Amino acid sequence: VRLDQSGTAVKKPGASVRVSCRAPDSFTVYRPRLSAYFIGEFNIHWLRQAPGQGLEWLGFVNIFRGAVKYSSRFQGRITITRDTSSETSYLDLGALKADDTATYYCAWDKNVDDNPWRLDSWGQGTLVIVSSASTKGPSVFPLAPGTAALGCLVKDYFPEPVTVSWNSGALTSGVHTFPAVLQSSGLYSLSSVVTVPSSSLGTQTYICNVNHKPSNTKVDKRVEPK
Amino acid sequence: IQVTQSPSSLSASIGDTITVACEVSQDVGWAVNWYHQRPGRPPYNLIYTAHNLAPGVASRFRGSRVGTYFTLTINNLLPEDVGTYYCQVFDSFAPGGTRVDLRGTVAAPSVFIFPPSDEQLKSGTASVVCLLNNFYPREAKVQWKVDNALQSGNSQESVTEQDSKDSTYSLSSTLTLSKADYEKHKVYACEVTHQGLSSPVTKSFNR
Repeated sequence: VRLDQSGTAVKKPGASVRVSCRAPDSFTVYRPRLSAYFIGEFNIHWLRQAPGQGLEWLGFVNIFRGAVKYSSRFQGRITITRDTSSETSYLDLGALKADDTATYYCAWDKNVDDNPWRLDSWGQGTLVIVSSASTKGPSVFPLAPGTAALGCLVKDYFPEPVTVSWNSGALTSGVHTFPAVLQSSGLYSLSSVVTVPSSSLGTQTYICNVNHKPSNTKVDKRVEPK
Repeated sequence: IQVTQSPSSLSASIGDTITVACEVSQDVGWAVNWYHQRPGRPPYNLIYTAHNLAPGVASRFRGSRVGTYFTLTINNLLPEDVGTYYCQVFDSFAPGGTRVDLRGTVAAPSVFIFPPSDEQLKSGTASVVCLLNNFYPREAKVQWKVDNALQSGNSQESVTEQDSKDSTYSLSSTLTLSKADYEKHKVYACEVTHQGLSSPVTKSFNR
């Protein structure tokens, strides 16, 4: 089944988030005796994955009457509901912690007794970011240079993501843009590098194009040998 | 119910047969499900109830049960099989999954070191960056030294996904120092250990 989720949420610790999941045309089942489609008995599950980690189950709602089961790790700050007219489930997670930062997934369960907890379809995920930090654009520093390496250090921004291209996208061979790391400051940092012929360093211009959409920050940083 | 998977990671050549195991702390009948997650994608269901292939999953995947010991076997491994495999019992997932990548040619990293920029230094903080380029396997060790003193706790590192054409990885490590500390020392070095190196490689500069 097709599952559509709401967009990225950025929250302060202690705040609440509502993540939405819609399953268009999947809540009902044709029932010959009624000669019509009627609400089924499916489960919609909510799970999450923190950066670099495995999967964690949070809870489910049964769509027939809204019965729920929740992980005891979240009891007291989690509610899962469903709206049968819009074929949507809501995950409400309250009192948010920094370690609630994760991609949240809804997943579909046909609720067949012979196949327990089969999560047969998954949403694309919703990024939920929980931090004390405020939106901040990066500072972009050069990593200055047979083969030479050069790059850009994209430091101290919030939240994710940053994108980087080289020479407005004309330079792609040899480019590596690394995953960001979350620094102890609560701000992110990443590096992008490219390997080029050493003989080109004085003649070809190299510009890293850094884009940080959350702060409307665009930087085109010329990287010259020191 | 505790669920454990092994190995945590494995490398395989195209065409190989590989096996991932999922051990459950008590009898749960056949109620183990398997999921595959490609890099940057959502998980999807691979096998359900120990041995049933999910719709559209290739027959070279096989799930089996021996008591509390469950296996996922992948025959004729293909590049599309790269990613992480997760097993599930009811509400329990294992910690960590099993990361599968392709076995490339063993290749030592090309190493580069970058001093902090003077523009950064005006801010009171210094970042030193060490690049390990185009190496295989993914396991690598970076040790920072400052005037020959082994650094600990003040670096972070990040690794690319496996390259689609040459199966290599790259790694970037950042050493973070105060400006005051940076200017008290002369020799900044990153020492790299890797299977493709007979002895560690050190790249350095003098401030």
